[PDB]
Amino acid sequence: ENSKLNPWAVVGFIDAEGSFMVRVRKNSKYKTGWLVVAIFSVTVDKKDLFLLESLKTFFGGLGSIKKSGNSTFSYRIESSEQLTKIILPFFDKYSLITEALGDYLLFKKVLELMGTKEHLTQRGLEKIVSLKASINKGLSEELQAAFPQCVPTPRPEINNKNIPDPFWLAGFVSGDGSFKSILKKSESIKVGFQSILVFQITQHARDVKLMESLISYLGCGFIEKDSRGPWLYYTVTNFSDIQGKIIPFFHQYKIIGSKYGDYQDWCKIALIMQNKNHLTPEGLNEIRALKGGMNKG
DNA sequence: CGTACACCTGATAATGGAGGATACC
DNA sequence: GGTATCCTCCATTAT
DNA sequence: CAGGTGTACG
Ligand SMILES: [Mg+2]
Ligand SMILES: [Mg+2]
Ligand SMILES: [Mg+2]
Repeated sequence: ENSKLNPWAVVGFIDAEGSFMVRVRKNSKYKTGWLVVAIFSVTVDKKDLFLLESLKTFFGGLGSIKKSGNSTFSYRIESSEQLTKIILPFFDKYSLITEALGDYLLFKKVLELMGTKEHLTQRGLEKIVSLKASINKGLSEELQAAFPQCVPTPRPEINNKNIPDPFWLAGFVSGDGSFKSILKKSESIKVGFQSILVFQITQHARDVKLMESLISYLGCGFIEKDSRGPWLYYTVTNFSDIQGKIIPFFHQYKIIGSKYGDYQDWCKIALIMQNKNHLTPEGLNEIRALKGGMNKG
């Protein structure tokens, strides 16, 4: 387990796992008829709770860490004042690079409006609803019916987004990457199974450009599409690239969260493979046991 | 024998919401 | 009253 | 996120 936090790592992690949300709830007690709330949220498996704790401390002890689902916890900041004072200045200096950036810049604009209390104003609210419409899944049915006049504000959409620091990658992969160990059944290998190591990152196709630039950035790998939908894998299967490129990279720029343990086990598997012990029965069982302990606690 | 890119599919916690209660001015 | 935050729970799909 | 397979190639 690893919870040392660096700004760029946090940004990578938030690009992987965070959400910038705007809620506009109907409620007769508010003059406009609507309550406007802005929320910054990161949800993880409960095995990474310690990571949410380091994140809270990273952001000045602000926010709340709460049970989200069956085996997950949420870290959330929902105080307008608090979002403006620390969250915005952080992400203005250390900018997101995925499509999450677009949600961020919209979310930032609603906060600018909330800062001058324009959300408590009919025209202010309409402008916020226009913003909400281009954030995440956009307008609810109830909001669309309540403001059927409103033109979504254009989704900003950046240009060549280029990996800003090695720690960014560290954080990003700590969220949406994986270090895979496979045992493939083989008829040519004496021992009956091929030990294969795979480094992989998964992301929605809308971030194809970023995904493609990982091939230059790391000097290896390739992209594939999931035939079942819009979802891309950056993948390294070449064991020379794993040892010469990926393993050294994440030895310097460290995985955060419980996935650090997994990278460490994956490395041990790579050592057994380096020494060629994976083609003996004992080395194969060593990998099976390292393989089964992985992603646990 | 052994490896590696192209292709395949399962699991489930995230992704991104929601509703009700209460604090605060 | 008006407004701002806390607290608990969830269905579909990006991991 | 994660576990596999088919098969060309040295
Ligand atoms: Mg993600
Ligand atoms: Mg994750
Ligand atoms: Mg998951």
